[PDB]
Amino acid sequence: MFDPAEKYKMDHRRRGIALIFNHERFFWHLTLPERRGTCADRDNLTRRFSDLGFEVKCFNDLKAEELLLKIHEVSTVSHADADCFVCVFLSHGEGNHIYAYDAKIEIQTLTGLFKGDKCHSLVGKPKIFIIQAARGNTNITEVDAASVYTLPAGADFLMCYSVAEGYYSHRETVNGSWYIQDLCEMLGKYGSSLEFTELLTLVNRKVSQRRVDFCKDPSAIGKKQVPCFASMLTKKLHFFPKSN
Amino acid sequence: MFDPAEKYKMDHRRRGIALIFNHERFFWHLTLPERRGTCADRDNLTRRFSDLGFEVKCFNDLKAEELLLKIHEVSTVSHADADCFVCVFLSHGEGNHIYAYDAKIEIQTLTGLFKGDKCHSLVGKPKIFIIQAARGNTNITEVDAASVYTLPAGADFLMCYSVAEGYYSHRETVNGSWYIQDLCEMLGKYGSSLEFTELLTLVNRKVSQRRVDFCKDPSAIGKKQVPCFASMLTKKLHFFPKSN
Ligand SMILES: Oc1cc(F)ccc1CNc1ncccc1-c1ccncn1
Repeated sequence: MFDPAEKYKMDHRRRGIALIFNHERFFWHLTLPERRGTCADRDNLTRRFSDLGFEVKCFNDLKAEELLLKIHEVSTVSHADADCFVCVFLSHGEGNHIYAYDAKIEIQTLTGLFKGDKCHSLVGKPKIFIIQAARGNTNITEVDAASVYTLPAGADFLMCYSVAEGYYSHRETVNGSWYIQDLCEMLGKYGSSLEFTELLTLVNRKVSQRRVDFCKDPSAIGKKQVPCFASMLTKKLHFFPKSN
Repeated sequence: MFDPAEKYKMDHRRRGIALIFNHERFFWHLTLPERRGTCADRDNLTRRFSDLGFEVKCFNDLKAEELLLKIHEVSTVSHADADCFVCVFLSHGEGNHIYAYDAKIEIQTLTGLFKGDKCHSLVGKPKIFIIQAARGNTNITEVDAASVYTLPAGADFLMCYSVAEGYYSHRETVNGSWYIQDLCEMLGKYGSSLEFTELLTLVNRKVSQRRVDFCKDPSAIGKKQVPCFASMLTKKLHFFPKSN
């Protein structure tokens, strides 16, 4: 009965929710820099995910408690009538942690709320996390060292990462993160036609190909960016237009 | 002219080398169990990779020095005339380490030898690592806890993992590892037709779907296996049959 071309069923009434936690500033006593440009990331993502049928819900500079409450809320609501779930972190991170405004949170505990154990309505449905996080140091290009582990999650999770270990994350202070720029461009051109990992692969090409030989800053030279993704998907994932 | 359907060029004279480091026993003073069944993994892989045009080269129970010498050898030979490179570890691991016979080796240092910097002949060519490693506990099913970090590598690397964090790796003592059985079956049916990550996705479905409710051992119940992969590929990867 088994089928090599099998797709996730993307014919539910609604596409689903895209959460976007967007962190620009941080509590003084953490000594983390402003992520100038993250608002371009937030806006570009919000548009592209809207266009694919997502109920996008942004949240600027939440503290740990607020963030946990919001994501727990979304986990316990029924996704019975939904194709999939997307969650995006634009912040600083270290190891297995993302930074809220006031403290770091274990990525494991955020992804764990959708494990299908904990959230029955999303069993057998794609759960995509996109993470644009790294180490805190007119349109300048600021450069952070990779810091967030390229963790997997569980069955039917796709974890997507701005940068792999050893490489470097770039953010233009007006245009935003290189990862998110190229992601959003490819979503723009291909989101509705291409399989999502085929697209994520295009993003890897586009970001790896960005030249870093002749740079305005002398010490940003030879700092290449290579993003990855960790698939535990079990079927092809397409965001074909849902019919009106 | 940027192209969403673009493929790695797989028209070089030879397909390339598949290394297989296969560890069954270990130095007494490490206190690691025999991996009974790993020979089925080694043989099944050897066949399937042969059939796709690979010069397969197996190495049973090498010590650290021997293993490093062998893999460094293969890194410094010219791959100019080759499509790609495959390297497979069947052993125990912990964190960012694989076990040789006598001691553990940093996966980073093994994958590092093929980073475009260090190995010019493989720049722009797929470098696939397949890792069937976990924590040391007629045809019995032995069950190990996930232990090896699902690390990325660099540009044009595909890292493939038996099991993700939190889940469990299964090995039948005659048929071999669940990961490798389902990988080899899918290679058998689809290797030559399907795109390789499409296939790795089928392997994720097949392994996640293995029932663990009614088990011979009482304490092996509810121990699910979900394998992942970390793509930093930049093009589609096909193993179409080569002529002559
Ligand atoms: O993925 C697994 C699998 C396990 F069995 C156990 C733990 C992890 C955590 N993942 C990581 N993934 C990718 C890069 C690094 C880590 C990392 C690195 C340093 N410390 C902790 N983690």
